[PDB]
Amino acid sequence: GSISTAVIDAINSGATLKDINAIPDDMMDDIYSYAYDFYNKGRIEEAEVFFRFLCIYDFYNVDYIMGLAAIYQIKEQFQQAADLYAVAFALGKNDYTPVFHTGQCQLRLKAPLKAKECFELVIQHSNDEKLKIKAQSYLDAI
Amino acid sequence: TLKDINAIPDDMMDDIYSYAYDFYNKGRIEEAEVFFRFLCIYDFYNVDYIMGLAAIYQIKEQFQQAADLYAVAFALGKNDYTPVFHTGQCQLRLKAPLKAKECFELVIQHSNDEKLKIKAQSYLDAIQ
Ligand SMILES: C[C@H]1CC[C@H](NC(=O)Cn2ccnc2)CC1
Ligand SMILES: [Cl-]
Ligand SMILES: [Mg+2]
Repeated sequence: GSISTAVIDAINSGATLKDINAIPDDMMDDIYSYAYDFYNKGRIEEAEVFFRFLCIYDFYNVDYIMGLAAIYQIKEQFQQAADLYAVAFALGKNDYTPVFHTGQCQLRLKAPLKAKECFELVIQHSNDEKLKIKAQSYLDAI
Repeated sequence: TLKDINAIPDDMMDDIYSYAYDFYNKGRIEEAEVFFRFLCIYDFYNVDYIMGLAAIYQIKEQFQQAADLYAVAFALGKNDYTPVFHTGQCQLRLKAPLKAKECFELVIQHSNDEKLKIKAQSYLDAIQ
């Protein structure tokens, strides 16, 4: 998957497509919009291909990662989703939305203490009051 | 992966990991790099193998390459802010002090590792 690609790229230390600016920013924006067009019309398999394409090109992009993580979560590929959410959080450290979704994934993966830690972090650190309510509703259940 | 099919026994993998750090500790960086690349080929998902390779890139002053791997290492760990701390160090060297500050702040806010938190704070004190 997208993480494997990122690690293989890092091990080999060869020139990537991003290194040579093979795809312009505006074209990447277009592909991203097309990815969401597919997603919004329920063409999830095509959206997944498009988000995988984007993440091969530019793995270290929070919005690309978030798109793909959303797909894996819908498909109940919870571990894969949780992993990408954690990448997304790391690169965009100020948004607790990926931490909240990691919590949901962890609960489904039968790791309630890990999920609790996620929801607690949202409550402690997020300024998103609506997200905090959602996190608390999960904490109440666990 | 090669780990998925248990291509090399667990005890041998432990030995190779120890040998990788033996090279690293003795400043045999080129050999440590080969060994950590080997380990990361065998198991791309292993947080400690990724952390070892990232440490090599950081020592070799390939700071962005190190930062990238640290981000992967954090993501797969979900339990360890050590890679976020080292990302902070990389960012300072990459002349991105606000990004570094965000890294060290995250360590202070989230980590339960008291020794790591002291190290992160000492960097925050220095950032202008
Ligand atoms: C994206 C998520 C970010 C938050 C992560 N949880 C924790 O930081 C909990 N923890 C464990 C040890 N010290 C703190 C889980 C992933
Ligand atoms: Cl900066
Ligand atoms: Mg608050």
